[PDB]
Amino acid sequence: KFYFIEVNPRVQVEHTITELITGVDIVQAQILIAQGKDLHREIGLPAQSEIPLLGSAIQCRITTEDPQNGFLPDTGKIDTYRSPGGFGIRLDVGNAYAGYEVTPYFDSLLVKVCTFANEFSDSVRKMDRVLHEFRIRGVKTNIPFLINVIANENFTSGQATTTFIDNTPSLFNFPRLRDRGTKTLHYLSMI
Amino acid sequence: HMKKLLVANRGEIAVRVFRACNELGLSTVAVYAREDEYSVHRFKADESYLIGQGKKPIDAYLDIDDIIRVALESGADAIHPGYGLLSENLEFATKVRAAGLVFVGPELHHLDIFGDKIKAKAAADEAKVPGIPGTNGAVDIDGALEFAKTYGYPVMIKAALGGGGRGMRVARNDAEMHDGYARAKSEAIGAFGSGEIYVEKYIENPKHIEVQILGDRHGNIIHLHERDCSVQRRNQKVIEIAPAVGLSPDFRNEICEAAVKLCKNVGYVNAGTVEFLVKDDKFYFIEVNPRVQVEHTITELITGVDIVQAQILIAQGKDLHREIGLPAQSEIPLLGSAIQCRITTEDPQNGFLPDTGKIDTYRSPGGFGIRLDVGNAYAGYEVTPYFDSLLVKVCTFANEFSDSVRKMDRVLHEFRIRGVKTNIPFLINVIANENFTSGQATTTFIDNTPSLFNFPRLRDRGTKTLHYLSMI
Amino acid sequence: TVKADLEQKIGYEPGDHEVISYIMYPQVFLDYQKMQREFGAVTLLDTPTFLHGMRLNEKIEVQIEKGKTLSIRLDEIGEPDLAGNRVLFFNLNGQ
Amino acid sequence: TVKADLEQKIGYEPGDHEVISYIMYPQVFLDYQKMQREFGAVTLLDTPTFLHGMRLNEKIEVQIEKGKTLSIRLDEIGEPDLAGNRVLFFNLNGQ
Ligand SMILES: CC(=O)SCCNC(=O)CCNC(=O)[C@H](O)C(C)(C)COP(=O)(O)OP(=O)(O)OC[C@H]1O[C@@H](n2cnc3c(N)ncnc32)[C@H](O)[C@@H]1OP(=O)(O)O
Ligand SMILES: Nc1ncnc2c1ncn2[C@@H]1O[C@H](COP(=O)(O)OP(=O)(O)O)[C@@H](O)[C@H]1O
Ligand SMILES: [Mg+2]
Ligand SMILES: [Mg+2]
Repeated sequence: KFYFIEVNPRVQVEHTITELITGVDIVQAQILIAQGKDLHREIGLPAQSEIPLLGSAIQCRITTEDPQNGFLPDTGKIDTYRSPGGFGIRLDVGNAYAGYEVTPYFDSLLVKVCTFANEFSDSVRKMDRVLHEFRIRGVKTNIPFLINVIANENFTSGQATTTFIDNTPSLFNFPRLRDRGTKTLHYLSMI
Repeated sequence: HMKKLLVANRGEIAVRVFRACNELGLSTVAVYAREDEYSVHRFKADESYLIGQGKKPIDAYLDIDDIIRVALESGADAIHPGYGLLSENLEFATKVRAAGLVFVGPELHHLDIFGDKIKAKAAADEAKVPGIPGTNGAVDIDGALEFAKTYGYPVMIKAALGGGGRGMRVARNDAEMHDGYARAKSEAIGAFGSGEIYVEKYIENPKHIEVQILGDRHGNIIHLHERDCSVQRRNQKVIEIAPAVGLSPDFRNEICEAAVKLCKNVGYVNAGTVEFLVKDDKFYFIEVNPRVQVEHTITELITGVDIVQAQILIAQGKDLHREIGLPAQSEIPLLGSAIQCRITTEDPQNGFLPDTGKIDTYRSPGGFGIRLDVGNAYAGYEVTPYFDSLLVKVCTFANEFSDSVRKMDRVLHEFRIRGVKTNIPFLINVIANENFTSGQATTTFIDNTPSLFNFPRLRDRGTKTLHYLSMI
Repeated sequence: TVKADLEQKIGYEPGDHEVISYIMYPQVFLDYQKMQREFGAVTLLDTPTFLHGMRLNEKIEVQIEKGKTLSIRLDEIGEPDLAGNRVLFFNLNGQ
Repeated sequence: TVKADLEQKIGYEPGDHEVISYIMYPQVFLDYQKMQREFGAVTLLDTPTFLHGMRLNEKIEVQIEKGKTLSIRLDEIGEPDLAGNRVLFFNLNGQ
């Protein structure tokens, strides 16, 4: 039983996964429609039953919210930034480069990463690989929280609800990270 | 049984196999020479070990015994060689399988039947695959002249071992084959010792078609699809597209079925690539690559199949359809088209010689339909003349080929590498060409087009301003 | 009781040796744990690097664990600002 | 005749003003063209920046074009090496 709750009259943050699973450039089609062009005559989009479903996709927003600090948006200087890549990985970076000073003025978002695959389990595995490969140091991120949500069996089954995060306290248990390079550089600079 | 894997390679392909192994839940082991101590792939793995101490940093990656020793000491269950170096080396495969380590590759029988083009052509003709007419086996200079006389002109000089500008000359007029034979034999004995040459009937304006083949130990052999690599400079590929949009679908299906029947005849396993030369609805076998190619990424994008993950799991001895999840041959989809451009340090204003030096700027694009497989191209990286010129290969994929072309143009204009000269203006010129966009580009398309070598003046005003400010 | 209190302090479950060291040297063990949380395992450094730090344009290698070697190069030591902080331009693992 | 000679020396087709500037001051124009290839349009710089360069921690803005303003900050000046080269740690456009 579905019910209407809202319509957002805008392009959304989560349009990237729709682009990945449909093959349709949403922003390009938006601009072409703003040029007064037909969807099927000049843009070239097919009819309704010919729209392809190219596998499944997962979007994770990596922000400066610190899940060990009640998801407060952290600020400071990004001294390290390494972004992953390869097959099935889509990156939409904001302001997350090395040397960037994160300000409390704008939103907490650092980088949007989208993972697409023909099978949802492969998408979950590649998203976990991305979240472990991702390295943002000098500021706190929600990456361990995203890893905990990815590893949950409700997420992988796809039966997560809006109360899934609140009902699961195990998502807020975070393993200790050694971070030996930062500590070694700090000690070397101090001495 | 398999839980740790060593990569006997470097650069971008090592990172690709590391990502595939991490997605497959396996631990990773990297190897690196002393001169590759700042390579990205060293720090992308769980364990990294120095190999080939005291040697030149091309022989260190070719050091079979050191790689075997590192794999045994680190407790790596398997070895993935990537492409190049020891990927097609049969001695490396013998030592890996004899030491008790799984070799991510085809069988040793495939290794020697595809290590030289004479036995590959023999397997192709006994597989009833239409090959290219030419001399049979090891012929000498007099046999070269004999084939040039009866079969006519033009002919192509090709050695059995290697290629890609190594022992591959041309002959269109008399008394050219003698010095071509001498040069090809000298290049052969420079690298692999005495190597036989077979003279080939040269083709005017051919199209180069590669077919990617995935086969397991259970005998299930499927082709993902084919890719067109005809855009070539001095017979070296620069831009690869997938699928061949300039060919009719039934012809491409027939070429793929021919490659499937050849690989089924030789009982092929793991990942491999069958190369063809194509002219007016007639294809001719050339060679089989018994490994993964540099341009497997466009095949992955247009098929949705992770080639490296599949070949790791095939090395784990799993079935292609029940265990991997790959569908039937007819159920393999075609997700639009994709274009791969390799951004290297070859400076097109200086005869495509690879530039060296420090990279002071690196900005990479992203967004919809962009795939990045970076090597060592970060800011602050000092480019050495020891290794390959490749910085980062970037693939753009879309539903339509024109959208892929315009996305690739956007990527190449968005890309910024300062400090070393790149082939990006040459790639921009090739992308902008009308033959490439139509997709009917041939092997001689670059050499017959002088307009691809005219480059607009770039006023890098940030670099000039910083240089003047530092000077003052 | 002291095991539970130490787990409350150091943030993880301690071994019997850690509990015993907390019993024998309470302030010293806590200061050592704070130094471990701030500077990491400094025992893996060589003694000249441990004592005198790092020279300009020096190249050192630190083996944190088996198969993991940190390539550290100090390229430039910045001048102190008005707040008294100096920026050290390190080259860690090529970056 | 002199326009074809000038086109080879400067690498592009010269205007009428460039040709007539090459007649009067042939060495000065070619030295100006060489400086244009190395340092670019230094005429857009502010005069204290044109004559004295940059101070440490100074932040300047250079408008090279309409809608394009380079944000240049000098963070640190390196010590000269054995080759006599200094490394200047700039912050161009945030990077
Ligand atoms: C290609 C992929 O699939 S990458 C996926 C995850 N990455 C890996 O599995 C291999 C690299 N491993 C790591 O970077 C870390 O050890 C992780 C991800 C396991 C987590 O460890 P952390 O607690 O967060 O930091 P750690 O204590 O290990 O720091 C050690 C440093 O040595 C680096 N390092 C990691 N692997 C190696 C290596 N084989 N050789 C040398 N240095 C290495 C790390 O990057 C890290 O430097 P950093 O500060 O820039 O991040
Ligand atoms: N007889 C021929 N006619 C036309 N082109 C040829 C002929 N033989 C080889 N070539 C060209 O030489 C290139 C190298 O082929 P191949 O030997 O398969 O690769 P490699 O040299 O990397 O081993 C191919 O792209 C092909 O276009
Ligand atoms: Mg809403
Ligand atoms: Mg070949």
